[PDB]
Amino acid sequence: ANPCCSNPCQNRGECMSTGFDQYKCDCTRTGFYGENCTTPEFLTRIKLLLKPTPNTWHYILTHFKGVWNIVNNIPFLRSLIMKYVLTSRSYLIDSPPTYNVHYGYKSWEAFSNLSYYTRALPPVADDCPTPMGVKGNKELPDSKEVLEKVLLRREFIPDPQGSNMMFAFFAQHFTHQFFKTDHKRGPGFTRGLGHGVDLNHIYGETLDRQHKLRLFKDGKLKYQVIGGEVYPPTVKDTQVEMIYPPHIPENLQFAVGQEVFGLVPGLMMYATIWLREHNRVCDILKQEHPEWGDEQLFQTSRLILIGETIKIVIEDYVQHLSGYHFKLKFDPELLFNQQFQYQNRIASEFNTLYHWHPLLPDTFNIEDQEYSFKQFLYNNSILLEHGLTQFVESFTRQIAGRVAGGRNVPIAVQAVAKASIDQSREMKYQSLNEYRKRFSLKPYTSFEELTGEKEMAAELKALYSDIDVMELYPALLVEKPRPDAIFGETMVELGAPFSLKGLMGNPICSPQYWKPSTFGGEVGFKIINTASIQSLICNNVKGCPFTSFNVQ
Amino acid sequence: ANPCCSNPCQNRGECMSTGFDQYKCDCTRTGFYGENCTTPEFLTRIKLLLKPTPNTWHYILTHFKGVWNIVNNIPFLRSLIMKYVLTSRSYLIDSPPTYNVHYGYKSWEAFSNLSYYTRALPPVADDCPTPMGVKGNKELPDSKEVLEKVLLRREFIPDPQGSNMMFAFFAQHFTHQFFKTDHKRGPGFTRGLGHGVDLNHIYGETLDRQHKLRLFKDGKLKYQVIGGEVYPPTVKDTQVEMIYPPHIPENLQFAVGQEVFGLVPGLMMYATIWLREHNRVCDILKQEHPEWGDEQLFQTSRLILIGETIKIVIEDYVQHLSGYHFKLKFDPELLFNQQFQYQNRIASEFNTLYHWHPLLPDTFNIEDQEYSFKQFLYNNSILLEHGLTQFVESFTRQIAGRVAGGRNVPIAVQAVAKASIDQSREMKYQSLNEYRKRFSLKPYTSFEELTGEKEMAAELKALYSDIDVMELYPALLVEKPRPDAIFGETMVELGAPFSLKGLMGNPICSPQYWKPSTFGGEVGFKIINTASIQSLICNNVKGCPFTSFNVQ
Ligand SMILES: *[C@@H]1O[C@H](CO)[C@@H](O[C@@H]2O[C@H](CO)[C@@H](O)[C@H](O)[C@H]2NC(C)=O)[C@H](O)[C@H]1NC(C)=O
Ligand SMILES: *[C@@H]1O[C@H](CO)[C@@H](O[C@@H]2O[C@H](CO)[C@@H](O)[C@H](O)[C@H]2NC(C)=O)[C@H](O)[C@H]1NC(C)=O
Ligand SMILES: CCCCCCCCO[C@@H]1O[C@H](CO)[C@@H](O)[C@H](O)[C@H]1O
Ligand SMILES: CCCCCCCCO[C@@H]1O[C@H](CO)[C@@H](O)[C@H](O)[C@H]1O
Ligand SMILES: Cc1ccc(Nc2c(F)cccc2Cl)c(CC(=O)O)c1
Ligand SMILES: Cc1ccc(Nc2c(F)cccc2Cl)c(CC(=O)O)c1
Ligand SMILES: *[C@@H]1O[C@H](CO)[C@@H](O)[C@H](O)[C@H]1NC(C)=O
Ligand SMILES: *[C@@H]1O[C@H](CO)[C@@H](O)[C@H](O)[C@H]1NC(C)=O
Ligand SMILES: *[C@@H]1O[C@H](CO)[C@@H](O)[C@H](O)[C@H]1NC(C)=O
Ligand SMILES: *[C@@H]1O[C@H](CO)[C@@H](O)[C@H](O)[C@H]1NC(C)=O
Repeated sequence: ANPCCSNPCQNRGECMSTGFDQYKCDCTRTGFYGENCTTPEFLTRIKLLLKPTPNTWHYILTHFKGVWNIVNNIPFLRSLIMKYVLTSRSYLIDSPPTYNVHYGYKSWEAFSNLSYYTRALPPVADDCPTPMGVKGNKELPDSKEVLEKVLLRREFIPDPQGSNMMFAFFAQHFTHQFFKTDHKRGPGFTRGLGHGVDLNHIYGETLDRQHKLRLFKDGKLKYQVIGGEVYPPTVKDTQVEMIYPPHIPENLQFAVGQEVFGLVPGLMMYATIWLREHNRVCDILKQEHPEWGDEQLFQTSRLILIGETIKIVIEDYVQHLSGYHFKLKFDPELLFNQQFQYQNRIASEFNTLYHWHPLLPDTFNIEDQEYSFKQFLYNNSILLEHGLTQFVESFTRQIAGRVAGGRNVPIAVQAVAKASIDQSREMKYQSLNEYRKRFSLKPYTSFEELTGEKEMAAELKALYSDIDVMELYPALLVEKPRPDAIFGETMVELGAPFSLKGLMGNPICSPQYWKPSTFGGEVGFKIINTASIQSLICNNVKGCPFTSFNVQ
Repeated sequence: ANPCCSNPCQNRGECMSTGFDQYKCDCTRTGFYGENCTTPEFLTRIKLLLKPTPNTWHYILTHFKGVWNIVNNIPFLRSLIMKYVLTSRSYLIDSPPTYNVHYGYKSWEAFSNLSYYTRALPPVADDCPTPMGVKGNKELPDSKEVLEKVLLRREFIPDPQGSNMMFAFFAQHFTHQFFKTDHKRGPGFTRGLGHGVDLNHIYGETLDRQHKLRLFKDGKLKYQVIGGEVYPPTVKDTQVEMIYPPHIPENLQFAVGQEVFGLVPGLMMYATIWLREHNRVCDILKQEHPEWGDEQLFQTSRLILIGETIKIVIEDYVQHLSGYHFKLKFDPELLFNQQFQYQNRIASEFNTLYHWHPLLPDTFNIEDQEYSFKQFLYNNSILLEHGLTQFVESFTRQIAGRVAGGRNVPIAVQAVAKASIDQSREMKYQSLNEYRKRFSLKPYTSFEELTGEKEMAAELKALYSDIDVMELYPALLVEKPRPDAIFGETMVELGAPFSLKGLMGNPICSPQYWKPSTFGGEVGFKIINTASIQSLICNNVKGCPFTSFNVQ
């Protein structure tokens, strides 16, 4: 078998075979040399001594709030820190991208083919003795066993950071513009050829789909009026394809950019909000540009809403789950004097640690009503019944589950959680420890250290036997939560590089785009730089209800 | 009507309408302020004073050969200048790309849609009074008039720099991997979705086409043996589509990556050479990696040949036409400490100024034979007759015409030259002077200054009346050539940024790719770093005839 199967190369060295039973490690620019790139250079020895731990950084950013209250009001220093936050995370990601599910080596097929999710780590070779190379048994433990024992939800474990359902459905709505798996090809394939925040979940993946959804007047998208409230148009009125149970009434078959956003009314809520936001920016742009035609009013409104998205995600969405007292900042001009690639390819592993199944409640509580999963699914009549106002007010109050910590996956979606385990195996994922070393983390030495707890850790040791054979996805949902937080170390340290790269690696953040003229002047430019989840609801949702990603 | 038709904004400022008859210029990071971005900042005033002219740079690099002979042997200094050569040219190009033929403003359609050629300058609005904006008459002069008078070839004007037919057909073969116009859509559209050097003109634009051309054993491409000589396979044996006169025998219908390379036997020569080179590198990679399968031997051989191409282009191809005594250097490690986007998008204007029609001779001289255009076109039996050896030996001897200077377009291809004039008009190109200011050149003040001569300059003034209405493409072929050179100032200053960006903006030049493991070891890695047009022929062409881009 592959002499590279054992995963010998350390510190991001690359293993190439030099015979049937021989390998060589390429230690090019890894700060290490030696057979498996383990002998550190003198400057590397220094850096290794001087960088503190992720757990060290998290403590500082989650404490000393009073001194952060000072830092948050010193522009240069605030800009200085955010500059290091952006830069230091963005060396973890290969750009241009390297591997995918079919190529454990760099190739033009891997690079050029955009139908692929890329890969932070190359897939385990198909001729390897074990599913993880050389370690463990011939076959990995039963997914159903792992699922039931340490993953499935017994009693509801609420998020200590106080995440609500506004946060839950945002994450679902937001990330599904680039998490569009091509099931007809496999789990390692995406239909999101934009590979980032293009808002195709609002406008459409293709130009053909977009023109069906557009009104072709004043740059607006088509809509319908029900009960005096603005909602998306219908599938019959537009003939864009949507995924629905064939028993759904025609007037309830809404048509939006993403074809699956009819799944849950939570997605259709944001889909309605973000649609209203488009036709609001259009009105503002026509207010300043009466000379503009429909085509330019649309394209400009799109770029603005893209910036609005990134703005909200950083200073509202990421701000919340980080639990940082340091107040984040969406500002592309911090990267202009830095080496940064304005491009991004979505990774399979980033879609993997995004399966925040524990974030889903047991019932969906709206106004004075508790809906089961069976009642909520594909039921937009719920949305028409309460309206967006009562929807936001309710979802801002209902709390979401804890992702990390173990045993919090709602049993309604058990099959989906078991699929995440199965698909990651099918895509020949490397072990948890290999992904930790990949992101400069220290390999867990025991299952107990992973959980900071004895019960589940004993369950896991009976299943996997060896800590170096533990799988990535189940480890995330059981990892010892950070203190009073929603995630563990591995979730944040792996997901943060993937996230800030897809956001800042957007063409509108590049110096040639990041300028008032691109967005229709200072008026349109302001819309982006002052964007927030509160004003997004205040502007589009009737009555302007208070909203947040946190419960009061 | 559009207030920005007059092209008011200077120094790369962007024009935006602020009313039906009102405009605003965005002077963001242009080094200028004021109404049309013309008031220079103090540091800009300094740089403007200290920045030498392009003609100043050209004289230095084309003189002091003895002192350059010293510079060429001092690695650091040699690395130092090339670093400035790469960097200083690569700020002229927008990256990520901005405009295309349909969008004179930044938009997501312009950025995401890869079917478009991008645009250095946005197209003139469709509602502008004149085809150039506001200057000139209602209609531009007759293309046939311009063509016949100053463009068409009277007596053959040989290239002073001594370009041969090896250089002419290389340029045609090389640049046609990203110059694949989608005529079904229009001149502003490309079928080259790779938008760079992907060698799809050898392997294929699509994965489907590639698999038809591969042998699927040892990573090699399919071929046939005629007269003991290796040639491309046939259309019947592979069923890849090729463009042929349906009167062509079946054994003469060769199948290569690019579907039009059956046009002239000069293209079919390199297509045969570059095919032989593939199955030569495969044998070497199998020599080092007997454990490798067909798929990896192919993908690795492609990446190497990609590097081989870039290597040859810089240090042989660009080296020649530059006429520099300074010896160029293909070395990606010069950009690692520099801000550089490893991405590229092809521009309509770059395809325009690469219509080197004057480079084409009156007859095609092989061995002791002189072929007309009518005899050469679609006649591969010429290639079988003389073989590659006699093909290279002859083409290295035959000289090519002078591009700039005026009146050197062979009349046999006059319609192609008239198409270049027409297409540029159809694509709403801005004037010559607007493209010069765009690339920091000084606007020509008279037609004579442009020609450095009186007669063509008068014929041109009778046609266009005003120098600010002169078109880009005809200006290139009549421009006052540099001292005993093939081009004028505008050709080099516009084309050099476009070229070095598409070359270095290749993923294999990125730090994560540029390492021995990517190319199968140090044996494969050296193949790239030692690549040259001489060894490319020596290795693949029988007898190893001396070859160059210059006549002896
Ligand atoms: C990207 O890769 C996928 C998978 O290798 C390609 O999809 C295959 O395309 C061939 C071409 O005809 C088909 O025969 C296969 O059935 C396809 N397989 C799957 C799983 O889709 C895809 O064509 C590639 N994309 C590009 C642009 O080359
Ligand atoms: C890129 O833009 C071109 C031109 O706008 C698109 O081509 C058009 O596509 C629509 C979609 O159905 C067709 O109805 C038109 O006939 C096409 N016109 C031309 C001239 O080709 C193309 O689809 C766009 N590409 C992408 C990926 O969106
Ligand atoms: C300037 C103040 C520096 C304090 C740094 C905090 C160091 C303690 O940080 C600790 O790191 C541990 C490592 O696993 C974690 O388990 C703990 O949760 C965390 O408190
Ligand atoms: C060592 C410094 C020598 C200065 C070299 C530049 C001066 C001569 O350069 C001249 O510049 C003109 C445009 O600028 C061109 O028309 C001439 O052909 C070119 O020779
Ligand atoms: C899987 C994951 C991991 C981390 C984050 N956000 C985040 C974080 F939680 C801490 C520090 C930085 C960032 Cl960008 C996020 C949020 C997101 O970018 O969608 C997801
Ligand atoms: C239209 C054009 C302009 C310039 C060049 N090469 C070139 C040159 F001619 C002088 C200095 C640098 C470079 Cl990269 C070339 C040759 C090429 O890179 O294909 C074409
Ligand atoms: C790592 O290097 C050591 C010696 O430095 C060698 O014995 C070993 O085989 C290498 N690989 C692994 C996976 O340990
Ligand atoms: C949809 O929601 C409504 C409440 O508005 C509920 O009465 C109905 O039963 C739901 N549909 C299904 C199929 O459960
Ligand atoms: C440039 O600015 C001047 C004043 O600074 C103004 O009169 C003129 O209209 C502007 N545009 C052009 C094309 O000159
Ligand atoms: C093709 O070239 C051959 C010379 O090898 C010549 O005899 C023949 O006439 C040419 N074909 C045509 C159609 O002119």
